[PDB]
Amino acid sequence: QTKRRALEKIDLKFIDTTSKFGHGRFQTMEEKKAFMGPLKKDRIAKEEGA
Amino acid sequence: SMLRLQKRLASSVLRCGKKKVWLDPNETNEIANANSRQQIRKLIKDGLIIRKPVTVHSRARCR
Amino acid sequence: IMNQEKLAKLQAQVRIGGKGTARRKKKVVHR
Amino acid sequence: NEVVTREYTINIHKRIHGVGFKKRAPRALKEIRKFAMKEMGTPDVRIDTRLNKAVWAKGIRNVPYRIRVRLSRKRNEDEDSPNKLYTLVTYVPVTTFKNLQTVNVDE
Amino acid sequence: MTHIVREVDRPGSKVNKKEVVEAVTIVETPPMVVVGIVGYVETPRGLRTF
Amino acid sequence: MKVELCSFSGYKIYPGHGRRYARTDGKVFQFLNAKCESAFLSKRNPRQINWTVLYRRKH
RNA sequence: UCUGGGUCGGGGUUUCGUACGUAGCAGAGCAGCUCCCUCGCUGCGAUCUAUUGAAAGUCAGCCCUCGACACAAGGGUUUGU
RNA sequence: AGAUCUUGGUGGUAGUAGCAAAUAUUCAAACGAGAACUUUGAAGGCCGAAGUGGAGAAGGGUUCCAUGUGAACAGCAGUUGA
Ligand SMILES: [Mg+2]
Ligand SMILES: [Mg+2]
Ligand SMILES: [Mg+2]
Ligand SMILES: [Mg+2]
Ligand SMILES: [Mg+2]
Ligand SMILES: [Mg+2]
Ligand SMILES: [Mg+2]
Ligand SMILES: [Mg+2]
Ligand SMILES: [Mg+2]
Ligand SMILES: [Mg+2]
Repeated sequence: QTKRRALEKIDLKFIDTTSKFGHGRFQTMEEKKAFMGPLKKDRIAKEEGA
Repeated sequence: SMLRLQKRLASSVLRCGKKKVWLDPNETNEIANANSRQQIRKLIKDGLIIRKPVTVHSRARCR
Repeated sequence: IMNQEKLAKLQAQVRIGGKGTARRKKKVVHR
Repeated sequence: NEVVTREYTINIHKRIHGVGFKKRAPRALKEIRKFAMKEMGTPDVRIDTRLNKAVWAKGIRNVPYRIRVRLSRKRNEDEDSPNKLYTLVTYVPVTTFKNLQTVNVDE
Repeated sequence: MTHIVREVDRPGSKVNKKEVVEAVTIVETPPMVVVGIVGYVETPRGLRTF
Repeated sequence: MKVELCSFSGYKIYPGHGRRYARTDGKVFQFLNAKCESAFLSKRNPRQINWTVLYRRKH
């Protein structure tokens, strides 16, 4: 390997982790929970379990 | 056995189509011995052969 | 006279179809 | 034991995925018949006529996604046949399919 | 597969000192376990397992 | 890690996602997907679509 | 097997876009009750609002379960320097 | 031994082409040695009154109707049948 394309240092700034099972639009579970806020499934979970 | 004759005779006696003839699925042997229109008349009165009601075509939606 | 079990088996013979089908008015055997 | 009865829910939608329109309801009854041969082991499977009405309730192509059945492994000791047990599958009407487990049912 | 974001270190290019996205393939590589050794000998008919 | 833009729906758009539309009048928009883009191009109001950020903060 | 893999269930993701029912001094208005009421009450009424980013689907070739249930050391045909 | 010979028979092709025009079947039971096809019942469909309905002319000539058989025929089967 001698071309400049070879031996060129790779410095990642960002890695995509959105859902590939469709048109995902959130990177993490926590980011999705933060943006949307509480849902019905989260309300009734603590409605019974306090 | 086969009740092709009995359904046709009951269709004529009841003055309906073969659509509307109900032969008893349980008393098949009783009906299979009915070879004449008189026996069909007796089986109709006995309740083994029944005229089914007209399929509903309501005009309530149109009204 | 009709008891609870006689009425229960009566329900089988009088229903000769699904919902919307007519009920079986009688079933009499005579010779 | 061997005369047990149990109560399952069959994901019809999963088993009829990809089937064409004029075959979804007939394939549903083949899939229910094939299901009953698995969990009960009997080659002789009888489908209750009310269960046949449930599958065809919405026509030939819009078969329901889920169906709640009841598999009963009864004795074939009424005649001479290569099978000594048959499975009679009936139809259990339910208003919901959430949190429904495969439950053993008393006779 | 996914995609990343990285700065480019390619002088003389339109994308020098710019952020680009690039498709990448993730290949899961658990450690391999060595369970044997083969020796070969060079013959006038090729390499053969010694 | 670049600039994060916002859609017809007001959702956050990450690099490598969605499209950018440059109208002749000079205004430029970006969309998360083809659902948001088609809604914009059909001139449907984002404040009348329930899953839109603009709807949820109006109501 | 330190069990196994199924079938349901659950969670995750995701698709569409806010379900039935109930409630509303919301609603173009209209028809009936006026000792009645001093501005009201009885029906019809598309639609709107809250419940409700809800409802519904989601592997069948999506991801993780270790929750439930049964089942799995079985069958048949062959093969020797 | 010939005549694209006459008549009769038989191969390869070959268990091959094919049995693909008009949406569609399913469950249970009975008869039966035997049921995808018969019959009954339940369901889902089609013709949709310019019909896949009910009756005639011409033509056919017994195909009509009962009972029975399951050889051959109905290009799969058949307990059914013109
Ligand atoms: Mg994808
Ligand atoms: Mg699930
Ligand atoms: Mg010769
Ligand atoms: Mg010669
Ligand atoms: Mg062939
Ligand atoms: Mg063919
Ligand atoms: Mg029609
Ligand atoms: Mg005619
Ligand atoms: Mg005849
Ligand atoms: Mg034939």
